[PDB]
Amino acid sequence: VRTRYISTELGIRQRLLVAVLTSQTTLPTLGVAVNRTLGHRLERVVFLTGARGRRAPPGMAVVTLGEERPIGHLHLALRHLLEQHGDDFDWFFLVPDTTYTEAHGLARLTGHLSLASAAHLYLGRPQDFIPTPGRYCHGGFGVLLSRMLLQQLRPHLEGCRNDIVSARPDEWLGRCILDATGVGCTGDHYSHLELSPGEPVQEGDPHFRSALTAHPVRDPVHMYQLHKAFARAELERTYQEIQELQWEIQNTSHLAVDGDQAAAWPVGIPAPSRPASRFEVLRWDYFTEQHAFSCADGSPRCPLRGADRADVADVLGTALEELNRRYHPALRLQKQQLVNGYRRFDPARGMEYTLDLQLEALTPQGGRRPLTRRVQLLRPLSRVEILPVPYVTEASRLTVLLPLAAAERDLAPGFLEAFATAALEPGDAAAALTLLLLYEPVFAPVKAHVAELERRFPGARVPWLSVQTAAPSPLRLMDLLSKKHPLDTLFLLAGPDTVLTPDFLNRCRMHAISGWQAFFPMHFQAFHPGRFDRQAASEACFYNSDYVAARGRLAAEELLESLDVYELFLHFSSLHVLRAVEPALLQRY
Amino acid sequence: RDFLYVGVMTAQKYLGSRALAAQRTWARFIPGRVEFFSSQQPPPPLPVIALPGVDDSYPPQKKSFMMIKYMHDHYLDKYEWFMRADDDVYIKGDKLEEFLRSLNSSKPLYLGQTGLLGLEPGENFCMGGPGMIFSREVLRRMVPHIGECLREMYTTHEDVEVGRCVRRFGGTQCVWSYEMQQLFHENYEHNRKGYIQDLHNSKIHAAITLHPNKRPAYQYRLHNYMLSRKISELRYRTIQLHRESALMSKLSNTEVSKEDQQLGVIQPRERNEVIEWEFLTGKLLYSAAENQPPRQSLSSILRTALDDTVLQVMEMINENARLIDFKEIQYGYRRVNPMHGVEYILDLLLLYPVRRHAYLQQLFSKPFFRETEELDVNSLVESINSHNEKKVHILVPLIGRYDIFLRFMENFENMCLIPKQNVKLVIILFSRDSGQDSSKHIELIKGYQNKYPKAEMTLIPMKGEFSRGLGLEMASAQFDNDTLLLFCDVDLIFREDFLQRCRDNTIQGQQVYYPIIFSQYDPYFIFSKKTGFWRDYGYGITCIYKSDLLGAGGFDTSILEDVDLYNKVILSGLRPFRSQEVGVVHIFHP
Ligand SMILES: O=c1ccn([C@@H]2O[C@H](COP(=O)(O)OP(=O)(O)O)[C@@H](O)[C@H]2O)c(=O)[nH]1
Ligand SMILES: *[C@@H]1O[C@H](CO)[C@@H](O)[C@H](O)[C@H]1NC(C)=O
Ligand SMILES: *[C@@H]1O[C@H](CO)[C@@H](O)[C@H](O)[C@H]1NC(C)=O
Ligand SMILES: *[C@@H]1O[C@H](CO)[C@@H](O)[C@H](O)[C@H]1NC(C)=O
Ligand SMILES: [Mn+2]
Ligand SMILES: [Mn+2]
Repeated sequence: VRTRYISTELGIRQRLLVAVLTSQTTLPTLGVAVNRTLGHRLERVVFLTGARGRRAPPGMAVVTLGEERPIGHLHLALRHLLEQHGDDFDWFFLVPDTTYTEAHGLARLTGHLSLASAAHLYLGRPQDFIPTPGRYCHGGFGVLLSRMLLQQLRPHLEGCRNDIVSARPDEWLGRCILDATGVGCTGDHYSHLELSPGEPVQEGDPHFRSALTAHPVRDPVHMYQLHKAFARAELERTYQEIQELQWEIQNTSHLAVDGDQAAAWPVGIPAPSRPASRFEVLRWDYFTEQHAFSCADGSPRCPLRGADRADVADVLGTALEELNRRYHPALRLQKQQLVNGYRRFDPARGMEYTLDLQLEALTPQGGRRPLTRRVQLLRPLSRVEILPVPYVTEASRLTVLLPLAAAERDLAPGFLEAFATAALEPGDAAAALTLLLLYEPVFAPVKAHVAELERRFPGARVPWLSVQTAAPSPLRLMDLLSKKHPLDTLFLLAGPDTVLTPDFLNRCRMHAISGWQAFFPMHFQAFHPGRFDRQAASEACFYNSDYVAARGRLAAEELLESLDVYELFLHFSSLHVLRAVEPALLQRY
Repeated sequence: RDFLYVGVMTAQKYLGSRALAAQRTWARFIPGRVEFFSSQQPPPPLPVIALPGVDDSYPPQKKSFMMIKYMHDHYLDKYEWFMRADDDVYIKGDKLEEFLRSLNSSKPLYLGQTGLLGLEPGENFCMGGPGMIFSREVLRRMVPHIGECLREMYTTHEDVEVGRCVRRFGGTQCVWSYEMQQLFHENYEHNRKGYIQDLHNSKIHAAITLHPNKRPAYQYRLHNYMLSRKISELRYRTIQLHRESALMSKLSNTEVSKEDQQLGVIQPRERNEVIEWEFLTGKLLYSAAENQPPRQSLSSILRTALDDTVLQVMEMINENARLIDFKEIQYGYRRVNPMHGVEYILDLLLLYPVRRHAYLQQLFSKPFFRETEELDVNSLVESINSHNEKKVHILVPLIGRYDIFLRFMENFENMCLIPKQNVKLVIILFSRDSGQDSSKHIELIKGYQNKYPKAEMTLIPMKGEFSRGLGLEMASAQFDNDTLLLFCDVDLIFREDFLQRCRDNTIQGQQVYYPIIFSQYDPYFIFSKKTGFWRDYGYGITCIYKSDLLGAGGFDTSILEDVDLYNKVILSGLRPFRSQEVGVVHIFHP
């Protein structure tokens, strides 16, 4: 018999389960703080509370126990941990809400014991009893029980509950463990951190480097600060590990096939891509501190705007900080000027820089001397993350619109033919066209074409309305169309010069998320009776509800008259405004 | 560090070839002690154990038995797991440590890939290639009968015999699970050569032990790749820690630090601020930037990056296992934020034949830093308390054009000679019809020569028809291979900024400067749409070292020549530095 997974064959259980003990009052604040500081770094977290006062917080495995007395609460928590879960985990961590958990340190600890050796373990901070020389673990510092210990403890829970008269619950647990199995609290190492009352969290303290619990925590803010400090400590540890790995790669590089490729700065990051042909070379984008000379507009130079300027300033600051750190304390650098600035994006490596800085050197005595240095910065590409996105179905009811003006009657048949070949000819009635007539203060061919389409495709139906009002302002017409339409239809605002294709229809259907995103493509402009125009909105793919919300935000007349629908969604909307190129949309004039 | 003890078997001919590599490759990451075993000899590069009565004879039969006997007799109670492995195997210490820690060492476990002689069907043996791991109990129950197993030898395969010994004494067979074929990879169905070549396979990433690795250099390459993967994982961990710190400071009603907000990122309003996306089909790319051409073919760099991204997506999608398979990309989108990361929208065609979107994101980790030329800090401070750069040789091929010549040299003298810039000017003049403008050019050159007697101005009387390549080649041939040569043009005007950029951007043996010359439109340094445009297709101007030019093979002198030199430079391994050049503008000419 053969299995698809090792877990079934070898009986592999999950590593660790954390059982946070809380109460009715301490759940919505301290339990939530514990969840936000621990649950996203672990696998399974179970919250045990005596009673459920309010509704269970979302994403919180809250379990109602029944009693608030600490001894009975612990007894019922152990009963639940044995009945449910139970023989599914190798280690159980019982920790009160008032104790921060390091998560990473706890996982490292649990991975640092073997099943064969620590079969029956009672882990925690030892504490003296109050004749037996055994010691029990302090409740506030977390207790890491073993599965076998819990199984042997099961038939003694009620016996321990009904005989001894201890006050503290952790002392009761220690007494029960001692009287049932005989093993006390083992100190190993369990790196515990104790906090004096009313203490300020001092980041960078040595005790933050090696500690898996912190007791006592009385407010969620204190827990949050402790978690931030421990995150800083773990970050420093990770930086040290990265340095060690880089050193090992540098040591073993020159014996490998890659050689210089393996030992290419920075050590560990993928080597720069080697172009195969002339066209595949990567061009450095020159920029000064004021203007960028590689403009997507087309101009030879253009002042740095937004993202580019912010990136340049950040890179200059990083370079100055790194130089000051490297030359400290012998030399401190001064006001920095960017003589030459280069930047290219290497898809397999990351964004690269090559700066030529005109720095100034200040000796501690006070000497002044200008200095010119060249530095290189690389932003490595990290792992790929799949962003969550609302589910969108391929088959969506789409309503393509057309504000057919007076002068576009000649070109209207081309749009009608394109729409027919794109949606009406396929059997599925996935699209419907509701064109508008701008009867400015005589369109028989358009109605005849619509009737011909209706007769040729009996299922297809195309309506039309006669806007007598002038002022064809995109917003105005869009409000009228939105008013005379349902609030959940998918809107495809297509200009007269749009040649629809089934591929573009599918892309609009599956990239216009209701209430999450609006799709604004850019067509393929061509010269002479090509280019991707970036200043033309024209085609728009959004939803009626989103447009109504944007119009309400606008309301809360000059903007209504001189605002584009794309500009409206840009300003008065918090929706993704994806502006991508469409090769399937060809335009010409 | 008493968890895992792996004893790797070697041979006298493999001590300095595979044993040393394995000691410097994965013995430094095994959570425990790694000991090398060889045959008895009548200064080895490695500390090795010579098992008595053992000879280097393939297959390594009874050598594994002796090494297991040594394992039990020396470190039975000092370790929980014992691994028998060949020298041509790669073992990942951390993954194996977690996988073994998820197991009970006190139960008899005989791990390894299933092997499918004298096998009555129903039993099996762990294959000796990927690596077979025993437990303490298996050792304790088997090793008293190793001699008995050796005296009942049936087959000529060592791993079959070891599995038979385990089954006869140890109460265990090899693991039957199909997951072993992935964890302990054999890498023999493909890659027949015998050394890992394709490193970007999901099988390589998901495996624990990789075999075979006969070539030591490829073993080092695989080790470097694995360490690079570990570094990338650690960088992602740093990004996650920064995100957590930023969120945690937000919760505590405290201002986030600068290092935690840029890396802790989870409407643009203005029209020219939204970053446009690019269409990515299976083998074509469409862009909206003026610099990029629409419908450009998908570059090999872009193809490799997309393949790696799709591989990562498949790895992080099949983590919930059914087995998802990737076929092709119907279309895609890409938006490169310079300071944050890269956003993808891939419409994959996955197989469980169902399409699935993926709004990917590839953030940037903490930027790295390096100074190109480190300086002596100690020697600098004493100097502070208390033009002589690299000479640029200007080569100017010529034919006629008296007025442009005079304008060029007026600019050259005004910008170099009076400032005494460290340059050498070489005038390559083609004496068309053997005279005519040559005499006046010589007179002007001589007058400018004695006007500035410290200047370096030389004219070479070329003959024959017009040829940029031939004149440039013979002008260069008189200079040594450590000289900086500039392939300047007569109808050009430049300042010292261009000279400094040429000096810095040209690395002897590594980099070639290939500026994008600004060509003035038909009616100065003011850059405007009407004034001129960037000549992307112009590779005429070059700042290249003589040795680099010789290595590129020089000009063909048969025909466009600049494009051929660019291609030869690319093929030679040099790095072409293509970028804008704001220090020199090409004056218009009919
Ligand atoms: O004459 C020999 C050949 C090989 N070996 C060792 O025996 C093991 C089996 O060799 P290898 O892994 O190359 O065989 P493969 O697994 O490729 O069949 C390795 O540790 C070799 O170093 C040996 O001791 N003597
Ligand atoms: C608890 O944590 C989980 C994941 O760690 C999260 O999804 C959930 O929103 C959290 N609940 C609260 C109330 O913070
Ligand atoms: C490991 O196995 C031994 C014997 O099979 C057993 O006594 C021991 O309890 C097991 N360890 C655990 C953690 O169950
Ligand atoms: C000059 O250096 C180049 C570098 O590749 C070499 O090819 C060439 O032979 C050298 N010439 C002399 C004369 O040393
Ligand atoms: Mn082998
Ligand atoms: Mn010219």
